[PDB]
Amino acid sequence: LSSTASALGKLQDVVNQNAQALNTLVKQLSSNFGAISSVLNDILARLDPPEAEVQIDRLITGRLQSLQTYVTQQLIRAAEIRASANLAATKMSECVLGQSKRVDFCGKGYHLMSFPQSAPHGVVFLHVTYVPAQEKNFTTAPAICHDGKAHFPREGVFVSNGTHWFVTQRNFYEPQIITTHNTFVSGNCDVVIGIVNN
Amino acid sequence: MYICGDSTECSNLLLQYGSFCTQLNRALTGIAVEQDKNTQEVFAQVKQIYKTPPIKDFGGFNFSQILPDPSKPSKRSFIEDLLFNKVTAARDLICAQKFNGLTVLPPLLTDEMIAQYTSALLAGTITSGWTFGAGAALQIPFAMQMAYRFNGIGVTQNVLYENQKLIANQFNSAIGKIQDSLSSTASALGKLQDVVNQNAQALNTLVKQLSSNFGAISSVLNDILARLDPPEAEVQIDRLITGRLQSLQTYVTQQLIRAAEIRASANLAATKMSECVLGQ
Amino acid sequence: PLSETKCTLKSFTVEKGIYQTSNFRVQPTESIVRFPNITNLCPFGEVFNA
Amino acid sequence: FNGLTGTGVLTESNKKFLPFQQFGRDIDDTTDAVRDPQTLEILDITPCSFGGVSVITPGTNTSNQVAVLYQGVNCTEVPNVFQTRAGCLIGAEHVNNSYECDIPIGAGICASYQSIIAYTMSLGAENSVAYSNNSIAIPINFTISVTTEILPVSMTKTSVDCT
Amino acid sequence: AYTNSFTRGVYYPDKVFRSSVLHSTQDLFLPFFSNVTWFHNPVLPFNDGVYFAST
Amino acid sequence: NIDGYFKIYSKHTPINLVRDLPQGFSALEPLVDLPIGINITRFQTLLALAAYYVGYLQPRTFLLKYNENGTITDAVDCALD
Ligand SMILES: *[C@@H]1O[C@H](CO)[C@@H](O[C@@H]2O[C@H](CO)[C@@H](O)[C@H](O)[C@H]2NC(C)=O)[C@H](O)[C@H]1NC(C)=O
Ligand SMILES: *[C@@H]1O[C@H](CO)[C@@H](O[C@@H]2O[C@H](CO)[C@@H](O)[C@H](O)[C@H]2NC(C)=O)[C@H](O)[C@H]1NC(C)=O
Ligand SMILES: *[C@@H]1O[C@H](CO)[C@@H](O[C@@H]2O[C@H](CO)[C@@H](O)[C@H](O)[C@H]2NC(C)=O)[C@H](O)[C@H]1NC(C)=O
Ligand SMILES: *[C@@H]1O[C@H](CO)[C@@H](O[C@@H]2O[C@H](CO)[C@@H](O)[C@H](O)[C@H]2NC(C)=O)[C@H](O)[C@H]1NC(C)=O
Ligand SMILES: *[C@@H]1O[C@H](CO)[C@@H](O[C@@H]2O[C@H](CO)[C@@H](O)[C@H](O)[C@H]2NC(C)=O)[C@H](O)[C@H]1NC(C)=O
Ligand SMILES: *[C@@H]1O[C@H](CO)[C@@H](O[C@@H]2O[C@H](CO)[C@@H](O)[C@H](O)[C@H]2NC(C)=O)[C@H](O)[C@H]1NC(C)=O
Ligand SMILES: *[C@@H]1O[C@H](CO)[C@@H](O[C@@H]2O[C@H](CO)[C@@H](O)[C@H](O)[C@H]2NC(C)=O)[C@H](O)[C@H]1NC(C)=O
Ligand SMILES: *[C@@H]1O[C@H](CO)[C@@H](O[C@@H]2O[C@H](CO)[C@@H](O)[C@H](O)[C@H]2NC(C)=O)[C@H](O)[C@H]1NC(C)=O
Ligand SMILES: *[C@@H]1O[C@H](CO)[C@@H](O[C@@H]2O[C@H](CO)[C@@H](O)[C@H](O)[C@H]2NC(C)=O)[C@H](O)[C@H]1NC(C)=O
Ligand SMILES: *[C@@H]1O[C@H](CO)[C@@H](O[C@@H]2O[C@H](CO)[C@@H](O)[C@H](O)[C@H]2NC(C)=O)[C@H](O)[C@H]1NC(C)=O
Ligand SMILES: *[C@@H]1O[C@H](CO)[C@@H](O)[C@H](O)[C@H]1NC(C)=O
Ligand SMILES: *[C@@H]1O[C@H](CO)[C@@H](O)[C@H](O)[C@H]1NC(C)=O
Ligand SMILES: *[C@@H]1O[C@H](CO)[C@@H](O)[C@H](O)[C@H]1NC(C)=O
Ligand SMILES: *[C@@H]1O[C@H](CO)[C@@H](O)[C@H](O)[C@H]1NC(C)=O
Repeated sequence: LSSTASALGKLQDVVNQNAQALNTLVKQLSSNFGAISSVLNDILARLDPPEAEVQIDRLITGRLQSLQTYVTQQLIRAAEIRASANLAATKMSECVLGQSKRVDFCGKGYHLMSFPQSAPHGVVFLHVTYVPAQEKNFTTAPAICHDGKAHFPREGVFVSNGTHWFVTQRNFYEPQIITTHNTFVSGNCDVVIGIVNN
Repeated sequence: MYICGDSTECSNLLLQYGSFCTQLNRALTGIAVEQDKNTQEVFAQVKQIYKTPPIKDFGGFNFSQILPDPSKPSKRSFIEDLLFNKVTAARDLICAQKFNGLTVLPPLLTDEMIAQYTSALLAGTITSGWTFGAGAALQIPFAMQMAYRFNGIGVTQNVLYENQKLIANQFNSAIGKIQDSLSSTASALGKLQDVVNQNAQALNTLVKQLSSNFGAISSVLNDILARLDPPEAEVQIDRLITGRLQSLQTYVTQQLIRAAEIRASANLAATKMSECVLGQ
Repeated sequence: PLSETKCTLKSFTVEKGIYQTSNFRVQPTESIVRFPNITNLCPFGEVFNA
Repeated sequence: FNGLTGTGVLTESNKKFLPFQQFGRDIDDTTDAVRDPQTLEILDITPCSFGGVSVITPGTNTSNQVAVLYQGVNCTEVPNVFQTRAGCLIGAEHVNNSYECDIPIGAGICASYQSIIAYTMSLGAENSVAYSNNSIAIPINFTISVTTEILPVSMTKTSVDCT
Repeated sequence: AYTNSFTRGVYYPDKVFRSSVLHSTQDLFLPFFSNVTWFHNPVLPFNDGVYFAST
Repeated sequence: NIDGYFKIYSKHTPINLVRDLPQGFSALEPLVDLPIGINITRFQTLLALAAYYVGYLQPRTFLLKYNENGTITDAVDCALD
């Protein structure tokens, strides 16, 4: 965060858009929209009331047009930031105060706790996520049958290291001896495709 | 050019009207960049472009209806072709222009890139399951992915393996039924058809507006300049400039509103992809 | 073109990106007026030559 | 032509006007064809090539040289050159390699510094996971990673006195 | 006498050419399915424009 | 009549009916225009040796259909129903 440039590009974009809109609004104040001059004091010092009323009228209509354009665009942008703030509130409640099961809502990988940090006109989250690595691949079987009855794992998967068969949880390789304590039975092994003996 | 083309007199007369011609271009450019961001956000979620194995032992399941077709030049996945044919240009030679300064920019990602992205997502989902959406893509027999997805909703694994033969048939028949339903139903793709129709309608109303009079003596810049004297022309031309510019303001505001709702739709689509495609 | 980009941005430093600039037109090289054929000339002859 | 005044490039076309019709019209009500009143041959009108100009720059802090893109137009009629579905590129060298999109040109082309190269952007590194109806991959180790995402929640509260 | 004009009285309002396009206009016309006088002579009125046909 | 211009349109068609105007579509292509600049309020027919018809026009909006060759064969009388 310290080194990378434009790391906070979104907050910068918000500020830049707002400042640019204001700068345009003030700049439009210099344009005369066809009037004699773009300074009301100049018109009033130069022209009599009834004639000045024409120049003043044209200048007023131009400035009013520019101002209402500015406010309309500002409302559009405010709705966009309203949606962003709703998303930020939802992420705060779901990922800071809880643990989001919905995938990739808070950072890549399986989601552990998250931490909020303040920014000038926004919030910065730090999502702590669990990411696996060092993937070893094995052979698997949907079930194994023994004494003529098919066994399935209560939780985890069957894997063989080439010669011996083990039960392991899906997200982390912890082989265990297949027992009737971590498996459950359902019927005989003819309907199950790919069953193995053990 | 839209407000008044090839007219130096009107160009000058508009010059002293302010910096409007910058705000409109700025807003439209923002909208275009946002469209690029929308497509990237929805589709570009995979880091590595996976590809399906040549052999198709998916436990009896049959994804040929949704997997990319090798024989097709476009490599689109059969159903994708049905979608592209149903919906109503620079198609052959670059001609996306009109007589009045309106031009259409091409998207950053061509349809081939979108198709490759969706093919990568399909291959990842079929081979690796939901793992590729979290870390390294871990392959697993698809029958076993469906076993674990059954366990997710709350039915033991055995309910699948015993019914695997029947479940595969139900899956394949349902996919074929979707193909037929999309072919037959007329208003199926109305949501995309309506956005394309709305954009075309907006552009046409914008262009047809040029022929409007707005209270001037004529609707053509050169005509007015020809038939009247410089000052009377100026006062007449001014009326055309104001009307044209107001129409352009209305068009830009409508585009901003429509782009806001399309961005909401794209965010919802990205959430659906991330949650239901890359997970359960 | 870089100087023109600086002018349109109104900055002496430009960050990495793509920026737009005023458009161009293939200018017309000549005019072409194509009224129809001249026909049925007024009979000025008799008044000037009778 | 008669009173019809405009600017565009002309060409004889296949359209078949009726004997009484003088000029054609488009669906959007723009002039689209004209009949020559001398030889009565049917002409077709196309607007003179126009388009926006864009400047592709790597940033002054990097190098004071750039590449220019002429949107839409054909390089043959622009008063290193590389034609693209987005427009005509000049000053950028087209390379057959592919890379992460640095800045977007359009229609799948991107440009980046190296001397400004233009390339077809790469969607990502390809790999095929060794799928089989018999084998599964399990991770024997894990890494803890911290990701940061920034969201705006508000913006400056400005009030403008209309009067 | 009288007779009904079903779908006649349509005429090209201008010298323009349009292909495959559906156009709209405001102009003087004979309304569809309108009554038309059968004649074998007298001096008719002329409102602003009239329609004529003959066998 | 149009503010000084006198316009005449026409068409031909052979028919089988003998009672009155047949159905079907007929679009009148124009003949040359006359810039007379004089009013009209009456008219009458010259005859020789009986089977003719007369209608009166009315301001009205329409929808006209052009085909690929620029000919008109369809219409909607916009206040008929
Ligand atoms: C995952 O399984 C694949 C497929 O067996 C392994 O890659 C193979 O490794 C053997 C080594 O004897 C080679 O002969 C094959 O050519 C490889 N095939 C492919 C498609 O790569 C891979 O090694 C396994 N994963 C790990 C981490 O070793
Ligand atoms: C698969 O795992 C089994 C069980 O650990 C391995 O067999 C054992 O290996 C250890 C270490 O060599 C010995 O001390 C044991 O006596 C072996 N037998 C048993 C019953 O534990 C087997 O070698 C592994 N196979 C592969 C290919 O790694
Ligand atoms: C995985 O697929 C392979 C190949 O389709 C299966 O191997 C076949 O198994 C049948 C069982 O009756 C044998 O008759 C064939 O000779 C085998 N073919 C080969 C090439 O070995 C395998 O059984 C499948 N395994 C699972 C668990 O579905
Ligand atoms: C796994 O065990 C089954 C069940 O024993 C074997 O299938 C048959 O079992 C019967 C009764 O035990 C035997 O009479 C047969 O000889 C077995 N084989 C066949 C082909 O019928 C099966 O062979 C064993 N091995 C495997 C790989 O499944
Ligand atoms: C997967 O399904 C498709 C159709 O949904 C099968 O393709 C059909 O195969 C039959 C038999 O060869 C042909 O008569 C049809 O013409 C094919 N249809 C199409 C649209 O190509 C395909 O064979 C199935 N694959 C498997 C492995 O069952
Ligand atoms: C730019 O123009 C050239 C020709 O001026 C296009 O190339 C082809 O040129 C031949 C000979 O003039 C034509 O018969 C072909 O029709 C042209 N191609 C096409 C697709 O029409 C070239 O294609 C143009 N640039 C682009 C991007 O289309
Ligand atoms: C009126 O008569 C004069 C003189 O006879 C005509 O002018 C000559 O016309 C002939 C034939 O076109 C030319 O060769 C001569 O060069 C003309 N001479 C001059 C002095 O004009 C004229 O054309 C006749 N008609 C009118 C309307 O003036
Ligand atoms: C307008 O005048 C030109 C020139 O006299 C006519 O062009 C000639 O037309 C005839 C056919 O009628 C051709 O045989 C000649 O070769 C043409 N010559 C030239 C120089 O164009 C043209 O037809 C006239 N058109 C009208 C509507 O009057
Ligand atoms: C799991 O990954 C961690 C992180 O790479 C491994 O920890 C490293 O182990 C090596 C060798 O002992 C040390 O030199 C490093 O300093 C360790 N890194 C850290 C951050 O402590 C760990 O050994 C891996 N475990 C397995 C079983 O592969
Ligand atoms: C429109 O006009 C074209 C020609 O201008 C007509 O096309 C002809 O159609 C006939 C009958 O099918 C063919 O024998 C001819 O070869 C076609 N070409 C020409 C040049 O005659 C067409 O029939 C007309 N009508 C429509 C509705 O297109
Ligand atoms: C300019 O580039 C140098 C070298 O990468 C970098 O250290 C410096 O921060 C950059 N300055 C700006 C203003 O980007
Ligand atoms: C790119 O490939 C084309 C052939 O498709 C070849 O003509 C050209 O020289 C190559 N250029 C580079 C830089 O690889
Ligand atoms: C006009 O025609 C309609 C339809 O045949 C008929 O009902 C009506 O009496 C007619 N009226 C006149 C005045 O011709
Ligand atoms: C038509 O009659 C009006 C009076 O009703 C008259 O003012 C006008 O000049 C006449 N116009 C023509 C063309 O006869």
